[PDB]
Amino acid sequence: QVQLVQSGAEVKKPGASVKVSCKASGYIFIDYYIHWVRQAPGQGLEWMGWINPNRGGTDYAQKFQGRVTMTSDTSIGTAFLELTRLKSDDTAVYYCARDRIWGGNWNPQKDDYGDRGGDYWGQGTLVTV
Amino acid sequence: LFGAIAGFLENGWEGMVDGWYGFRHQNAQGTGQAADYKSTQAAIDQITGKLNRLVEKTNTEFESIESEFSEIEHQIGNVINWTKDSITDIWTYQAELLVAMENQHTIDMADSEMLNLYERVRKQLRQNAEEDGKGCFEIYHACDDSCMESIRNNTYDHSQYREEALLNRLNI
Amino acid sequence: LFGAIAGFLENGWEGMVDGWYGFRHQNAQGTGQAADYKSTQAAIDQITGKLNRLVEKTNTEFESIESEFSEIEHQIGNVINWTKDSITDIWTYQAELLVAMENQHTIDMADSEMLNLYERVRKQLRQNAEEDGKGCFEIYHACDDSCMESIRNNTYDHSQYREEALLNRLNI
Amino acid sequence: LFGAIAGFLENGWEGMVDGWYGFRHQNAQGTGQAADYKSTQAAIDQITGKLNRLVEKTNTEFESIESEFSEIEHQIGNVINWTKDSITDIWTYQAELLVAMENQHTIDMADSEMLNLYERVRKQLRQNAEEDGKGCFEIYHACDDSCMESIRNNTYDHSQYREEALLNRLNI
Amino acid sequence: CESKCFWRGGSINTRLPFQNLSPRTVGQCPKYVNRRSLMLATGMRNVPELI
Amino acid sequence: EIVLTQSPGTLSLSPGERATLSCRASQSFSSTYLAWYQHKPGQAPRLLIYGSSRRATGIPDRFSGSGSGTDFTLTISRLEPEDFAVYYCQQFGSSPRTFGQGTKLEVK
Amino acid sequence: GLDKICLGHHAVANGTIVKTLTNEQEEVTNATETVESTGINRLCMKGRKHKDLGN
Amino acid sequence: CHPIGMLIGTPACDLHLTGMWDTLIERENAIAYCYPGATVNVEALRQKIMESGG
Ligand SMILES: *[C@@H]1O[C@H](CO)[C@@H](O[C@@H]2O[C@H](CO)[C@@H](O[C@@H]3O[C@H](CO)[C@@H](O)[C@H](O)[C@@H]3O)[C@H](O)[C@H]2NC(C)=O)[C@H](O)[C@H]1NC(C)=O
Ligand SMILES: *[C@@H]1O[C@H](CO)[C@@H](O[C@@H]2O[C@H](CO)[C@@H](O[C@@H]3O[C@H](CO)[C@@H](O)[C@H](O)[C@@H]3O)[C@H](O)[C@H]2NC(C)=O)[C@H](O)[C@H]1NC(C)=O
Ligand SMILES: *[C@@H]1O[C@H](CO)[C@@H](O[C@@H]2O[C@H](CO)[C@@H](O[C@@H]3O[C@H](CO)[C@@H](O)[C@H](O)[C@@H]3O)[C@H](O)[C@H]2NC(C)=O)[C@H](O)[C@H]1NC(C)=O
Ligand SMILES: *[C@@H]1O[C@H](CO)[C@@H](O[C@@H]2O[C@H](CO)[C@@H](O)[C@H](O)[C@H]2NC(C)=O)[C@H](O)[C@H]1NC(C)=O
Ligand SMILES: *[C@@H]1O[C@H](CO)[C@@H](O[C@@H]2O[C@H](CO)[C@@H](O)[C@H](O)[C@H]2NC(C)=O)[C@H](O)[C@H]1NC(C)=O
Ligand SMILES: *[C@@H]1O[C@H](CO)[C@@H](O)[C@H](O)[C@H]1NC(C)=O
Ligand SMILES: *[C@@H]1O[C@H](CO)[C@@H](O)[C@H](O)[C@H]1NC(C)=O
Ligand SMILES: *[C@@H]1O[C@H](CO)[C@@H](O)[C@H](O)[C@H]1NC(C)=O
Repeated sequence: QVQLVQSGAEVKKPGASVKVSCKASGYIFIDYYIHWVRQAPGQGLEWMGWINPNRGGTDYAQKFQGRVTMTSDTSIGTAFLELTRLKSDDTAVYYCARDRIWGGNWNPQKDDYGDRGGDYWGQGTLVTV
Repeated sequence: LFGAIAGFLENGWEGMVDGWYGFRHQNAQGTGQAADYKSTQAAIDQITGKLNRLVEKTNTEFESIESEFSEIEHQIGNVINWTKDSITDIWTYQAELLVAMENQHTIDMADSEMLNLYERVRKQLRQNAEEDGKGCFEIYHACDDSCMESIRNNTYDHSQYREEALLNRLNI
Repeated sequence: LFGAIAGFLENGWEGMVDGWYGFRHQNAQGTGQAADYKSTQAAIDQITGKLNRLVEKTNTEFESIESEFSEIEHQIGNVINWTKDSITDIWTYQAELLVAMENQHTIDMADSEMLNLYERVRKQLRQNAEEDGKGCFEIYHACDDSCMESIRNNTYDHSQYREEALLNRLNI
Repeated sequence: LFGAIAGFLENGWEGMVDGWYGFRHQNAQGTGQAADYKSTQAAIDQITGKLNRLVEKTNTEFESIESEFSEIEHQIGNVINWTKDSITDIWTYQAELLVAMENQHTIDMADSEMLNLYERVRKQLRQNAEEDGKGCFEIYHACDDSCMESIRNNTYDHSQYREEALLNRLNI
Repeated sequence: CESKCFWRGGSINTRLPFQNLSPRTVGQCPKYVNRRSLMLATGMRNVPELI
Repeated sequence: EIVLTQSPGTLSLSPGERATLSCRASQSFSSTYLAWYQHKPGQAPRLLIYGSSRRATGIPDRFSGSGSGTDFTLTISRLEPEDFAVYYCQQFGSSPRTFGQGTKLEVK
Repeated sequence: GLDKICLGHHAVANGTIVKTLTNEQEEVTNATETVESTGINRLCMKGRKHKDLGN
Repeated sequence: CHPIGMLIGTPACDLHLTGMWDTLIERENAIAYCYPGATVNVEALRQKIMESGG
């Protein structure tokens, strides 16, 4: 059965950087995109980006452009999110959700497939700044 | 490991959540998947209804020939339930060897329905493809998602690609 | 509409009278037809004899165990009645399923005999023909009724036509 | 007469004693033979065990219901061995028609397991061979016993021979 | 509650072809089979993916 | 950048009634580009509907939704004690993919 | 214009319906009955040394 | 009360001697004879009663 697990909580001062890790098991890690969603206390859900583990393509929202970074290591089956230049507004709970379709486009920015959505969402980690 | 695709004759697809048979591909734009709703709908129709064909439909009511609360004569009691044990033996034998023949046919049939679709695609592309031996065809021209849907859709007019393909197949 | 000589994989031929399997053709002289009397005769021989294969051939004479004009005791009459109705329920069930397993095989058997002949013609022409996908082959040279009879007759020597075919098949 | 290595679709090999299926070849060095120990080991496993699946495994102990040394009443004697003859008739009919359905399947199955191996070799060689129609392939390059073992072994990399093969197939 | 078959311990109503409760019944019961379970295939042959 | 707005208000109801939530967008896109999630405190969200018209795996039948063009709606035929949570609307029409404001639900 | 040679099997305007393992309304070009329902209202007794008791 | 009691009118079966039905149900340990006795061919009679409709 599928299951996504990740690291524990962390605390970091302003101006530092963090690296959350989201490991998966029970399926073939290469397929399926990987979402990344956060939720600041009392705020709704924000969408950060997603990555294509097959070739490392990534796509980020304009709000995080130039600050966020994504990586994937198939040999270990872990998807990483690295965040730099931390501000006091970066305190939230970061998730990681696998998609539900097999497809891909080598550049998720130009994908146009049909019914898809996050599935097997992980558990989330608290980063405090 | 990285990449690589395979079809039947290598293993079954574990990501097929919708449909029995289907396709996969890989080109300059990206990978994908889709099921073949026609063939998978025929097989499911045939197979799932076999339970109702096993039920007897000539119902004959049966009465009691012995008493559950009072004794029966020994001479006739033996004959009464020497037949019963010899009739229960026929039904038990007739069921094991009759379901097994239905299980056997289902396995064989469903596998033939798959080799019929593979040979339907083979004759559709004609001289523009070669089989690599793992259940896929290697297209010798560059065709986009509008071509892949055509191959699934049974609308592939091969005549317009032959010139570009045979140049690559025979290496000028 | 006009033309078209589509074969099997499209529909059965309604103008066939003198056999089960056969051929059709079309060339510069005209259209035509002829049945295949070898494969046709094999299948008819097997299929038609299955009725006698079902008749019991271990005949055992049976007597009467109850009177059709007098009366029988109630105690024993019930036991006789129970056995008869329980034995009639086995033959009825056994016959329905047994025949269904002979209808099932006949349909599959006869349909393989057609795909065995199609593969026999395919490997006979070799590199001088291509399969159009509707159940028949497109000859890439001009050859007449003496040729068409040869293909049916299994006397087609492909070696003499290869030179003038590959020139047209690959478009020089 | 001399030569000729015709395969299946012409007759069975009488000098093949070490297995069910196998190969033969002929080249500039000699002639030879060898068996395909994989396919023959699977088929032998399935068929030889069908005897034990015919045995009833719900053993129920029976008893005597009529004396072998003393008389019985006529009224009940007829009923006793009117049932025995009617039960012996079901088993005799069931056995004949149940074995025939296993003889029929064994013949069909084992002949399909052979057409699967022929098509496994076909797709292995790709564009470096043409079937002559007697069950075997004509290699269009000169390859020695180290190649013949490769074709059996499933280690045949077609890519390195293609250049020198299509030169001969199309006759420059 | 409705049924078409009966046995000393209660009633039997179902759509499966065979039954294994008791041999002695009255009515139009399913035929008695002396086996605990008898499975019937409904899908295809399973051959999982390589790791 | 497509932006989505949801029917405002906590929409407090009593158990056993019928609720209705709506999700509206700035510009039209195909009905297949939508999904519905249910978020309970202290847990990761859960996928309820994908494509706006088909239920997720193992989802109870009482959840259903429909809509086309500009308007998309989710309907809970009957409300049970164990489904009072925040519901979200996400669109897959064009990058970036964005979440709605979120609609709360509370007992009366 | 190009040559051709095509293969097929015969059919009929209308056939009969028979039952098989996977279907219940299967159609075929030709079929035969298997159950007898007609008898002779006389007591055919050729070649048997019979006795009619009578009354 | 035993079915045979219906034709003999034993006290234990007094309530329902006559009647029509479609499915007769017989319990266990039913009373048939008050004053001790026996019936000849009793089994062939109990079967005859249990088939009737009233
Ligand atoms: C017809 O079949 C029935 C059932 O198979 C036979 O009656 C069975 O007789 C055996 C003894 O031969 C009984 O076993 C004993 O029963 C009690 C259980 O409390 C006890 O004395 C022993 O521990 C032992 O198990 C068995 O109960 C009895 N079955 C029934 C249902 O009454 C019968 O013998 C067969 N035909 C004839 C002519 O006997
Ligand atoms: C054993 O089986 C035979 C045959 O199934 C039973 O005989 C049948 O008995 C029924 C009554 O229980 C007869 O039905 C009635 O017959 C006459 C017809 O004029 C009339 O009273 C009613 O309209 C009704 O049809 C039925 O005819 C009779 N069958 C034959 C062939 O004679 C028999 O009762 C069973 N049991 C025993 C203990 O013999
Ligand atoms: C139950 O079946 C048995 C066997 O089928 C029947 O008894 C058989 O009766 C025949 C005559 O009808 C006997 O044949 C004669 O036996 C002796 C052999 O020395 C001799 O008189 C004749 O040459 C002739 O063969 C036969 O032996 C006898 N079988 C046995 C095993 O005793 C029986 O009639 C059937 N049921 C009833 C109710 O009779
Ligand atoms: C013909 O078939 C029989 C039955 O399978 C073969 O005899 C069996 O041989 C196996 C081992 O190969 C033994 O385990 C079985 O016990 C044998 N069966 C019996 C009934 O004796 C027999 O060897 C085959 N003949 C040839 C020439 O191969
Ligand atoms: C159609 O079915 C009938 C009935 O089964 C076939 O009749 C048999 O024909 C064969 C071949 O000539 C004879 O040997 C049999 O004796 C016939 N059987 C009976 C019962 O008459 C008939 O051949 C089938 N085909 C056609 C074209 O009618
Ligand atoms: C798909 O097949 C249908 C049915 O023939 C046809 O109408 C439609 O145009 C096809 N689509 C494509 C893209 O070929
Ligand atoms: C037809 O085949 C027969 C049998 O082999 C042969 O004798 C005859 O010459 C053939 N006829 C033609 C026209 O090829
Ligand atoms: C035969 O096959 C085995 C198993 O793959 C392989 O190890 C061996 O090298 C092969 N031998 C030859 C001569 O190709």
